[PDB]
Amino acid sequence: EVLKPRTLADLIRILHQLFAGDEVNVEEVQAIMEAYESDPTEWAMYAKFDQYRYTRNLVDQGNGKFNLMILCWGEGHGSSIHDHTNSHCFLKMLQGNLKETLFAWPDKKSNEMVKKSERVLRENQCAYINDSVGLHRVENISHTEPAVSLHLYSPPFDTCHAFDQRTGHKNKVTMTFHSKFGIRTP
Ligand SMILES: [Fe+2]
Repeated sequence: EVLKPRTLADLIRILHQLFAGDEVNVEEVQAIMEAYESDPTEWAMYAKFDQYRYTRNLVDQGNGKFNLMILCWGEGHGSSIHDHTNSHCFLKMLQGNLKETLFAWPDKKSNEMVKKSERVLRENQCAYINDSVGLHRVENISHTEPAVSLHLYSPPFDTCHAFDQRTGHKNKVTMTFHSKFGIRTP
């Protein structure tokens, strides 16, 4: 019963429709992103890796309503524990596997941060998070293979917080793009 995009281009077109209004049906977006069968012939132009850290590669600016990007995780690469600046966040596997670790939010007190959930995102699976769900950290499960994920944020945001797992203290972080529309950035 779910609308199945046949290409990454179909998916983008559907997303433009589902985010045209004021109401976002989270479960419907998630199902449609999941239904798209990752095809590396369609997204290899965005798959630009770096040796030391994961890269963020803008695919579509979603008419200001959302950002759609591809994240490329080298061998062993992982993220910090971060929030999502009051946005919706969808992340779909395109290649390999990510481990998502969900954390509880810290208090004012300093303390080791608490894990609320731990899972591996399967092939083509679409996960969802926002700040009310919790914080998370995401990482390539593999030290011999890369991972590639498709992320949708609505509204778009260019800053978030990184969290120290030992204390819960946080720092503001400005996120950058490694490339946009297949073109490397400065
Ligand atoms: Fe995230």
